[PDB]
Amino acid sequence: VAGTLRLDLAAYRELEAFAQFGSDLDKATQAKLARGARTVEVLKQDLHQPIPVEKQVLIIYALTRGFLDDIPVEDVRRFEKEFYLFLDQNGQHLLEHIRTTKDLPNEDDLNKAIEAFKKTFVVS
Amino acid sequence: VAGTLRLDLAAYRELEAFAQFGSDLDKATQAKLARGARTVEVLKQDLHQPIPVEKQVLIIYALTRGFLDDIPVEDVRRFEKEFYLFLDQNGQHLLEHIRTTKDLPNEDDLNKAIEAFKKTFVVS
Amino acid sequence: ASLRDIKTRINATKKTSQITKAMEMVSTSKLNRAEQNAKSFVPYMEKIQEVVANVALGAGGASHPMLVSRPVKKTGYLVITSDRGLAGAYNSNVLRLVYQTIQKRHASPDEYAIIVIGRVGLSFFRKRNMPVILDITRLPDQPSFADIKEIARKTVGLFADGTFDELYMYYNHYVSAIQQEVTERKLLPLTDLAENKQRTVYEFEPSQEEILDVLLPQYAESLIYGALLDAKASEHAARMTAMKNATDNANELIRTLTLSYNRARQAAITQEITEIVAGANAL
Amino acid sequence: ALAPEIVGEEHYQVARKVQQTLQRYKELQDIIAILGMDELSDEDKLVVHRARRIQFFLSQNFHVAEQFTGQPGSYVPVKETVRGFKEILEGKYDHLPEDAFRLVGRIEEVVEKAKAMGV
Amino acid sequence: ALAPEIVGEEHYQVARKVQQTLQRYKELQDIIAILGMDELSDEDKLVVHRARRIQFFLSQNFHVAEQFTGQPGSYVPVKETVRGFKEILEGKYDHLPEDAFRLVGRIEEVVEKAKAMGV
Repeated sequence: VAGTLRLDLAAYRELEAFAQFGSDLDKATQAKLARGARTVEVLKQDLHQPIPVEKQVLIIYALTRGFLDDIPVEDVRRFEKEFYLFLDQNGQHLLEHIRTTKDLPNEDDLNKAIEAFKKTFVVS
Repeated sequence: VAGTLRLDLAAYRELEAFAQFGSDLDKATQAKLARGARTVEVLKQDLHQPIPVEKQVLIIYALTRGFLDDIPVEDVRRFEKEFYLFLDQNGQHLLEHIRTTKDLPNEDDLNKAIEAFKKTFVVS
Repeated sequence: ASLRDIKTRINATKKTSQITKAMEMVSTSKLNRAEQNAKSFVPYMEKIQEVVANVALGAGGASHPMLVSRPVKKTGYLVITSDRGLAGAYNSNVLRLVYQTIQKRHASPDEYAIIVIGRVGLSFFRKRNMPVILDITRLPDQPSFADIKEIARKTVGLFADGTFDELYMYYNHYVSAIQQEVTERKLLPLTDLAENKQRTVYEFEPSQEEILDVLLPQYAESLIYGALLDAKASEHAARMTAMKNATDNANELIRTLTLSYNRARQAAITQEITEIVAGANAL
Repeated sequence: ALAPEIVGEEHYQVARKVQQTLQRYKELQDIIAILGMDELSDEDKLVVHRARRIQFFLSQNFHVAEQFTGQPGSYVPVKETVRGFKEILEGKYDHLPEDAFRLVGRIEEVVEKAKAMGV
Repeated sequence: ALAPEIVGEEHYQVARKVQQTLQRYKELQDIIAILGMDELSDEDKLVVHRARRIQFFLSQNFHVAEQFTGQPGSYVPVKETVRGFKEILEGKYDHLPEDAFRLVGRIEEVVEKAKAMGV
């Protein structure tokens, strides 16, 4: 899941400098900026708040698959917090699978769970 | 000849940095940039190809007197090479006069020889 | 800071100053070109004004001067801006004035309309979603009549069809090389034709209701160019002033950075020699 | 001592917002230094608008400083400080001149001296 | 060893031309930053278009880099890379995206990756 994030940030490195004075008409660059801002806001964390790797993998997967591409940056911070509770409530079997075998579970079940959460999250 | 060459190169260098879009400022600036580029092309030299002082005098005279002002900057090196390969065949009197008297030859003869070479030099 | 950091800052500021000086020279040339182009066509405007003043009498059957097409309706707004920035407050002043006047002159987005010249105004009204009808962006920096005759004809047609009761235009007016003034000019309905001296019907008039009807699209083109001949000059003057200021600021920054660099260089030499001598006499 | 469990959540968020705006203004200062405020975006101009007023409102008149200038000093409670900075951050005072924020106590004195010098 | 008599005349010429193109690309970045690409000429736009592709094509995938990337490495012959750079300077691949040249190897891999991405 984390191979794409290096380049997702790396593009943002230059796009932030260019966007301050560029024309900003390319929708591809706009999507790059939208992904970069969201991943930057996701990487934030509060003091003395540990997160298990089984949930880190899933939040990174949700971010990198594009499921967060519609959630606003003002809301992704609370989106992750609610997603942890929802995952503990329903998707616990996926967490057990990741804890037992280090590989990701089957994509379709994970996508279904993420969609089921997105259809319950409230957007401000 | 160095008195004119130095002034031309200094004039080009004092405004070279503006050349990309400082063009079309005036006819005076256009000629200065055009002759400065050709001067820079003339001052190029190969790794182990020294040339006699008489040939240097001829080429600097041709540049300064404006005989290069209608040759594109992409062919100045070929112009120099062919000019030497023409001088050693025809301008023997000019070369010998320079080597013997340390002075320039007759300006009319110099102009005649330069035009004779120029009418046979292929543009590109 | 480090010597390398200060030297890199100095080099970057010097190259920026070079760019800005070249741009200022280009703008200074363009300003004179536009001033000549604007001053050239004064006699044509005078002639058309004189003809209109002679002919605008009797019934005045043309709809444009006589009456407002609707007592209350959408009001057309024509704005003239640049295609690219670095011109200072040239675009910002006009856009601010237009926005402030329309926010309290109109209450609904179907109570007005906007026609815009320039990419920056288009971007402004796209970001601040507002009703815009048509626009033109790509334009030579020495405009002529044929370049915008089609958009002038189209906006005249929109006014004549009854889409706008009134029509104003907003642009920058050139007062001096330093001062640019935003000007509100009411275009239609035609009201302020003061009387003149020249003989009426200088040649036999086939019909007032036909001569005025044919002539009024042309008079409005004499009023639209009178705008693009002044806005262009104001834009070039504003660019020249902005680049002059930027070059001066860059020069001052270079001077201060050079002072700091000299202090750092002296401090580094002193520290190195002091450490050398301490190590040498520590034995 | 600047922790959410020590000073309060609203105090912590106000302080963090003020620091964020000041950092953004510090970043922009380099560009405004050369080419002025005209080439900034609509967001950055608002950032500068808020940041200058916040920076001026951080000033205060001291009781000790009465010898240096005739104005007497002011003691500002922390709740008043937090409320005033929150109100400034919310944009309640963008129409007041920035000179009205210099060397005052509570946020009310800014309004009072803005009214004294104009509206 | 970069001399015509040692490395070959065409190799020396293409290498020096690539070097000149990259150096000219370095000369345009300040102008691009301050003005945008709109102020460039049609030829200089082409120069930047080709220079970015050349710079990305200078990258390669290493066999020992599998531990950091996953993808296997490749070995590129000198004649193959000379021909590929000559073709890129000729413009046979201007239509392909710049990122199609990242960490690829041969032009036969550039075209394959461009086809794979579905452009």
